[PDB]
Amino acid sequence: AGCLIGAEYVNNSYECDIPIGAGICASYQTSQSIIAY
Amino acid sequence: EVQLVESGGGLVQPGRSLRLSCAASGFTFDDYAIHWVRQAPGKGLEWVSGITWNSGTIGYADSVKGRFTISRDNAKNSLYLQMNSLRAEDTALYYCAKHHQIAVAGDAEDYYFDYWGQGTLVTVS
Amino acid sequence: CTLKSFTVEKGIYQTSNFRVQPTESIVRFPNITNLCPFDEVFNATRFAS
Repeated sequence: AGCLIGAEYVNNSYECDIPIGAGICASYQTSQSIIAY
Repeated sequence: EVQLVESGGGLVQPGRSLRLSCAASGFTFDDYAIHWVRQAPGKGLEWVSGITWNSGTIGYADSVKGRFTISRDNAKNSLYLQMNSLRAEDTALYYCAKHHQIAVAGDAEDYYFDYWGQGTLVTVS
Repeated sequence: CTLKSFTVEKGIYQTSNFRVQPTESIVRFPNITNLCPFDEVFNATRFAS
């Protein structure tokens, strides 16, 4: 969907919280930082 | 090919004025020098004057300074010569000769005739 | 600034558009050929009047 600068990509699967695009969804989980899954 | 038509000439009284003309036909009247050179009957020739490709006087003889005036016309493609104060020693066949070289910018001063005409009998008596 | 409020919610908000900007200038034209006849009109030999 482009270049996502500011969040890491965890290898886990959760429910979509913020639709990023092309199956990527961002959330704010736990230290607290935006993740991508 | 080259047709240098010469006009002007006849019987005039000593001291009058006249205008001779030489018209070119066949080549371009922008890159060739043209000279007027008289020729006495059976007594050789004598160079009168000449003009280069542009409007430029090259000089005269030691007895025609101040009396003759040569001019060029690139609009009508003709070389004109006005004569003043004609004397008894001015009876000759004035020939209109051309130049062979193209007269490039940077060269040496060396002009020579390539084509000749017929001449006009300009008698003064 | 785009939402016109000091309270953003949770989601994606389109704010602007990236645009890489130039870093130079190029003015290209062909070679020279067939120079104009200015060498015999400014560097002539003799004039008439």
